[PDB]
Amino acid sequence: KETSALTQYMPTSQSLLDEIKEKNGFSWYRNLRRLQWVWQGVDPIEQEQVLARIASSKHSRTDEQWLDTVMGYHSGNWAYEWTRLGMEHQKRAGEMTNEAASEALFSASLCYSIAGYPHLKSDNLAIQAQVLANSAYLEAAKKSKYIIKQLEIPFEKGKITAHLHLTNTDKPHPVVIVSAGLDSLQTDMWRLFRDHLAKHDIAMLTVDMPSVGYSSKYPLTEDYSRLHQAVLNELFSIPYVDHHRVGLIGFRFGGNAMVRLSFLEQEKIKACVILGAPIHDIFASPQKLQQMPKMYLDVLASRLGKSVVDIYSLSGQMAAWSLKVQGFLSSRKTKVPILAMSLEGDPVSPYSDNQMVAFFSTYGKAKKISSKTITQGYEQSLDLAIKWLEDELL
Amino acid sequence: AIEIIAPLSGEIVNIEDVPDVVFAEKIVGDGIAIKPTGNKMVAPVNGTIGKIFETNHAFSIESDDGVELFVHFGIDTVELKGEGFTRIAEEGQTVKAGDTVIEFDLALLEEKAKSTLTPVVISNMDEIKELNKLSGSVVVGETPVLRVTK
Repeated sequence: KETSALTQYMPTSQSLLDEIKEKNGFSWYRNLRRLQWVWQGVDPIEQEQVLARIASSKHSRTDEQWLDTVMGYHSGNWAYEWTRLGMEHQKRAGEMTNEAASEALFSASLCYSIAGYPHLKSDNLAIQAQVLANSAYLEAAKKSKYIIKQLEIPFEKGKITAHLHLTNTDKPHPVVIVSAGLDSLQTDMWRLFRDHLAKHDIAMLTVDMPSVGYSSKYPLTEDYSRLHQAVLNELFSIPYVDHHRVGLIGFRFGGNAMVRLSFLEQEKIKACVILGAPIHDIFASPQKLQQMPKMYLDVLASRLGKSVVDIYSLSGQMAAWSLKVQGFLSSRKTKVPILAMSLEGDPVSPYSDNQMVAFFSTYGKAKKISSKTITQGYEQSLDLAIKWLEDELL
Repeated sequence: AIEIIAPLSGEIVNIEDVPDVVFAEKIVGDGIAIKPTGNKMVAPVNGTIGKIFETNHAFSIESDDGVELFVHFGIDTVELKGEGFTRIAEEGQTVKAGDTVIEFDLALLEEKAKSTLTPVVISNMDEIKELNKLSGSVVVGETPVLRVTK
């Protein structure tokens, strides 16, 4: 099939989806994250160019209202066009110096990742795109001035893959365990290291939440911070890091899990920072959930291993993903200081959520970043968040 | 002091007034935008056409001075799938300011596009010394819209 038509839906639910589409309008299946992709490294003009190749294709699409859904792995198809841009960057990496070669490879890596977005487990095109992403990321590290180690940590009769970014192997370094959202890959944050963590000599260790990316073989269960806990235990045996100076940064759902870990391992974590984290609100709102764009529902159905979806049934389960509905938030507070933030208006993460988290956290502050020039009003905040972690880790 | 000639006729607007964050926030580059009144996009400088999107609503160009420009008709116009645009020049094409790059059906566009505002920006801001923005009414291929010093 084609990405937008992988998630088996019940006839009764397929109609609500139809209703939601013709209601939002939207000329795309996937949620385009133009700004986010630019911050992670994609050239803004190449990005528009790819979208133009995709929108201008006359090949058959699953749903013509979504120029995003061309069927088949040939021109016009999402994975295909993003992969093309990825190969272009990779091919021309073949004749650059080493610093420049790596940057072209990292950029190649990102295109491959976007090519597979939102990464549904059943998407075979997205899966080999993911292989390209991993490879390109490996090669980029070889030619980098920095140290990127791919770690394998035994777990549940299987292994967890994590990437350790070090500025150097001189003195042990404070490390920050980083995890993004359900539709990301752990390798989509090279920039968070190169332009923000590396500058302070802080090591970055990325990990995929269970059911996501390298951790897709692990089901997304009640304890979905177990992998991160396992990584925390392995720290004491990694010579390059100061396992006594561990920090946490989490994006989107990744942030929910980081708060969680911050309650389960207070003694072994210095500070936690979350951004755009969906703590409670959206989870306490089945109307909204069963309204969201189909891409997001396809993602949930995929992480939850559902065989057939009943948009109504799923809206239900989701109540569990709430940290208030789980307990972590209510009576006791964690010793771990947590800085929770998100953009003004974020539907998924209202200031009221960074609110609870800040409350149930000793020395925890909730600070909103407003829309006035989203781009400017982020790098700033993001830089504060780092100085904050530089402090708490020292 | 290189003059950037209006790639299309219209009224000049601040780039930060276009209904799109990547442009408005100057992520694609810096410059101005034009409220179209005519029917064609032409090279804003003498140089080489870089890219021409497949939906025919935008193109890039590098002046022989090294300034890289990007002209994009409207906002969200990529979802019109090329409807209303006709490609004239080609990638790599050497051109003189005023040379026709694309032709467009304005009536059709003012009806189907989320917005007709057209950004014309310098994409390699890091490689230029200064940018001065002009204002007012401009006629395609004649009235300059910006002055750049590489």
